[PDB]
Amino acid sequence: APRKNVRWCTISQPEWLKCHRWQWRMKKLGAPSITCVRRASVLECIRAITEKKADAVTLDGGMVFEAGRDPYKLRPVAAEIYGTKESPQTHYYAVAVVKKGSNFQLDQLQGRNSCHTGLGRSAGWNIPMGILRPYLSWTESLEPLQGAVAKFFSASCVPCVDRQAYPNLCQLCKGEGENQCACSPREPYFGYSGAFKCLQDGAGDVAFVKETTVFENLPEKADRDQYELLCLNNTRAPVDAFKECHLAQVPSHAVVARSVDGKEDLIWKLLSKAQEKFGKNKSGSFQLFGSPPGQRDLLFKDSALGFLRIPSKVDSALYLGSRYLTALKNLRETAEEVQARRARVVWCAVGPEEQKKCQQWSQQSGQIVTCATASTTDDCIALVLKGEADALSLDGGYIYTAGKCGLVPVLAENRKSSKHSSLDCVLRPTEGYLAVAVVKKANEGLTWNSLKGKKSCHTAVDRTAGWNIPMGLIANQTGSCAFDEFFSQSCAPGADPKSRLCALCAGDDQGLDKCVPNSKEKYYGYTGAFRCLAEDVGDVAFVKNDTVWENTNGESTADWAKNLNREDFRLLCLDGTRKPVTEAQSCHLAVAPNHAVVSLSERAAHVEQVLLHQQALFGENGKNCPDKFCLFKSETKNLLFNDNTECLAKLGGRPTYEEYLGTEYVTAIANLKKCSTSPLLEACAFLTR
Ligand SMILES: [Fe+3]
Ligand SMILES: [Fe+3]
Repeated sequence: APRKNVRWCTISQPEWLKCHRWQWRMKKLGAPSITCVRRASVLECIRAITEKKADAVTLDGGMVFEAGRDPYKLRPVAAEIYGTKESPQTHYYAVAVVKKGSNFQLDQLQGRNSCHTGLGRSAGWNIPMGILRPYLSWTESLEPLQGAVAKFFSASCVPCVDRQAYPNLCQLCKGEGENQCACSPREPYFGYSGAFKCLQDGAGDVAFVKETTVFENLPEKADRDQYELLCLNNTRAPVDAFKECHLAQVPSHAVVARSVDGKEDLIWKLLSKAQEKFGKNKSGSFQLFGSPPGQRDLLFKDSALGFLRIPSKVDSALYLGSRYLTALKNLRETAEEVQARRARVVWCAVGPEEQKKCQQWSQQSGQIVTCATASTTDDCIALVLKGEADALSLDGGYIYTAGKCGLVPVLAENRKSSKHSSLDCVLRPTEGYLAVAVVKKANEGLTWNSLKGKKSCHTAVDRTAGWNIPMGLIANQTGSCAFDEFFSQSCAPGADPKSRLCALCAGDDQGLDKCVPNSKEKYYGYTGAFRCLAEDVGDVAFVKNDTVWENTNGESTADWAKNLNREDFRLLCLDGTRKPVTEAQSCHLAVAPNHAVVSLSERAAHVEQVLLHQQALFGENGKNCPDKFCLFKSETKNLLFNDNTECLAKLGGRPTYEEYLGTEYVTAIANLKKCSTSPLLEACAFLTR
């Protein structure tokens, strides 16, 4: 079928020859047929793929980044595994190898001859330029990195550069005629082994490659001895010392496919079969990870142990990692364009309504705070990881997911409290909020023991009050992991839209975006889920004490709420009792930990300082609060923060997400998550690999 086979993109004749040799041994094994597409440059394949002319190609990390940028939107589906069968690695090292006997060090490359694997490649270009930036004397306001580099080295061979604009950089290249500097193996000194040969042939003084390049080209140690590495501290060392003498560690190459309609599973079915039949140390007629004499790294890096399947949620940015992603980014942006990015705090807004409140806050703040937006909290978390956003306030259940991804609590949302009216809000200890089950008095006979079969309203899936606590307790008493099988129907924003957990959700004013986990969905959040109950859409709602009081007896003023009486409602206790909504202290399901602001540990220090100041202006008793703008007031819609919040308190020290949530709650969620797999959670385990 037009999708029952994978078309592989090749950028050279031998690669094409290898591909056909691969396609041949494949059918004999009966697997998704392999079609081979011919091309002449890496770009051509990237473009070819996104244009549905091909489905797969293995790319270097720096090309993987470039492939994920909007025009193409490609994504890593499988990572090459290196190292050894007992000690595998999914990363490698960028080293600078030089002929033993020379004298120059890292800080003396000026005027030398250079050998690069290719332009935009991890080891051959990205890492070095990063390290060598201080000595380059480059001004983006005058010319591009290439210009600076062309004025640094006297001559080199950086395949792919423009021999017309920057001849200086294609001199040492050995390509024949038009092939000179070609961005493909059509150029001898192209790739890892090419740049190495560029050095071996004494054309250049340095070769920027990876740790294994030497051991792959020179087997007899006697030969190796003639070569050394350049260490960061400006000293040389033997090539087997790369673990100590390296410029940087980078992520392995990856196979990339289309983001949408990419044949992922098909590509992976083939690779997993291919590696199991013709992998390392495996059958020796045809080697998947080997190229004929004089040929190298055809299709896949030579001597790779195999592949690793990449989870659906990790895209190019995530796959590369914060460290590498930052480095690459610093290469494409201005020096101040980056300083600006660091001086400001980028808030992540979830939905159109929160986005609007944020754009407002941004204006009032003076542009110190800026905004980024996502349709879901999970997406905002990913944005913070990629460095697109700095922070946001998360419910306890989300702090577990953000925690499982390395984000940390910074300040906690402090609701005005009766107790401890002794201290000031910013240093006042946090007192959780009570999660409760509310029902309508009229709903006779409905107690905790009779929730089975009823209809339910939940703030959203994965949140404390509306999900973790209720479903946690229901799972323990039910034994089963089937929650969508407990209630006949419900509204739990975030669940499968085609599921019955979304069968009672509204969507926006036009019935659109039904079940979407953001304020656009009528029955989302504390207030949304309460309204779901009030309107008789569900038999029970799972919210917190505060919600009942804030939207009854005319405290909301919103149509559905203005005429609601708190005496019309009751709370379901765990002892099978119903109680007036004034009996919360004795009739709650659990006391949850306050919502809090998270961020990357390396950014936390900054975010906090900016926040404590912001809140001094638009917080409860801020300079311009009533009059110009109030941070914790969103007209009962709880946008960005809860409306009943007085301030954001210091967490006293630097608790981890586990410390903040409490052991009790953490395991509770943990055991419940054992019933379901969360894409972001999977993607995150992989982030630590
Ligand atoms: Fe590489
Ligand atoms: Fe909550």
